Amino acid sequence: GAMAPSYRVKRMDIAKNDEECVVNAANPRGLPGDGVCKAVYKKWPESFKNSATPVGTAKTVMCGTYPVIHAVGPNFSNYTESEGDRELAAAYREVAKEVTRLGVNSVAIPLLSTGVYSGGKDRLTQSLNHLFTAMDSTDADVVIYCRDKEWEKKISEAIQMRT
Ligand SMILES: Cc1ccc(N)nc1
Repeated sequence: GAMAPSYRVKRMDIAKNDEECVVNAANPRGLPGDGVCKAVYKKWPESFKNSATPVGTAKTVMCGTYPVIHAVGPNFSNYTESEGDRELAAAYREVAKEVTRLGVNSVAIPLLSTGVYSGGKDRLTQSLNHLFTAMDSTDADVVIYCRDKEWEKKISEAIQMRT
């Protein structure tokens, strides 16, 4: 575990992370994809061997000794708000199980279902609150990665609010 488990947020490419493992915002088929998934495929292509997994689950594949946790959030274009909310919560619970099993002291994590799976809605708060519900009982240092300057400020505010 980390000495004093924390949450942080950085605005940069998660492929440049300084953590002991990474969470990919994966598709269910283990395809290279777009956004985070494309950056992760470029950086860790070996981790896409047999990475296909259903919605609401996470599957870890090693790139050398570096763990890539493929977490499949729902595409809100296809799911109802209710069913999508349940699957998005479940994906993060499976990430917390993997992070714990791996025994890492730190993890880099994107906000699942906030980009091309958002069904064109702002899901910062919904996705971040499911991340906290899952990760709060873990003792890894969590570093959240985002692209957008306004999102960085809002995520930083949400973290600071609860400290
Ligand atoms: C949110 C986001 C988008 C791309 C990337 N490489 N990391 C994080």
